[PDB]
Amino acid sequence: ATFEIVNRCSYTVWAAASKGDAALDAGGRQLNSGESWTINVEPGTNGGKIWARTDCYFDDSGSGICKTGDCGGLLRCKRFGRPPTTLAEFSLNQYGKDYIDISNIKGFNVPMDFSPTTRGCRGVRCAADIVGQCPAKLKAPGGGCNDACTVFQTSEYCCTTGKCGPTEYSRFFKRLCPDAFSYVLDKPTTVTCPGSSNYRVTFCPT
Repeated sequence: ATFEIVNRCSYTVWAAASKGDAALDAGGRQLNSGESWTINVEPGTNGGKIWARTDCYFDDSGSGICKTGDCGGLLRCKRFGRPPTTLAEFSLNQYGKDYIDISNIKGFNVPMDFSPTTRGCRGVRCAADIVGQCPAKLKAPGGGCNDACTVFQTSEYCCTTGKCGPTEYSRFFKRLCPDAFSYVLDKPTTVTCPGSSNYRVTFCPT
């Protein structure tokens, strides 16, 4: 499957793509404002994520640090990134269908649109100013708006027991971005697409 990753932000981002135990394609790349990066993701990939990292420094060997979404200090991510990270999430070719969503369960750093470029389903978007409106206790100094599980580490926010409800913090993310997951047991906002669709992830779509 082809993913085109487009940075429409006015600032540089470092895109990342991983399935948690391995890079997808090259795993990461710098995207200046306006740049597009096309990756290929193997059919059947389950649990892939794409995200943006902000304020990164890397040396000539690809090793460094980012203020949001850092994946163990590597330019080419093999593991998932440190919150806060707005997440584009996907599982491909699962019994004939692709499943896509955007999640704020690990916080929010950059606004995002995640849309098919082939026919047969709709896209999803979270483009509200979540960082600007972020509650004081969730603001991350490096930038971004953390989720409450990252900040407070309770069974309720992290849904550790498999039972949890919405909270004052999850309802904030949900009020600004109804089409993104706001906590682990949120009513799903997953979109079902035809198997083997292609997609575009756009940072700062507005």
